[PDB]
Amino acid sequence: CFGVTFKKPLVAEEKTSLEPQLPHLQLRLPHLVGIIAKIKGIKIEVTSSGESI
Amino acid sequence: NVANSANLSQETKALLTEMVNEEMQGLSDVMIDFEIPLGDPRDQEQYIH
Ligand SMILES: *[C@@H]1O[C@H](CO)[C@@H](O[C@@H]2O[C@H](CO)[C@@H](O)[C@H](O)[C@H]2NC(C)=O)[C@H](O)[C@H]1NC(C)=O
Repeated sequence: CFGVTFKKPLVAEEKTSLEPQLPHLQLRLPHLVGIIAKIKGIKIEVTSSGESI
Repeated sequence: NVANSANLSQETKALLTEMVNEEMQGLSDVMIDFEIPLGDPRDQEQYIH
């Protein structure tokens, strides 16, 4: 209109959510509980010698 | 230089380059990358170069 140009109003997103990126250390000692559980049950068997004889 | 000064082991190096890259990109997202005037406006050789 005349010399000036008119532009439409811009709609705005109401909310934003922040989810930052985190470094991944990738440690291996955690989630190894099964090995500890296996260590718990060694179960060495010893039979008395001389009771039979 | 930072990796050599410390004793990074080819897996914490990637954890350092990621941080450096993200920080530098965040800085670079708001800078316009222009050139500093130093000579004379009339001269044509500098502009041609
Ligand atoms: C939290 O634990 C999850 C599951 O172990 C990790 O997600 C894995 O990440 C690796 C590396 O990117 C991928 O290869 C796997 O496919 C992912 N698994 C799943 C189920 O998503 C996640 O990385 C851990 N978070 C941190 C910060 O270490």
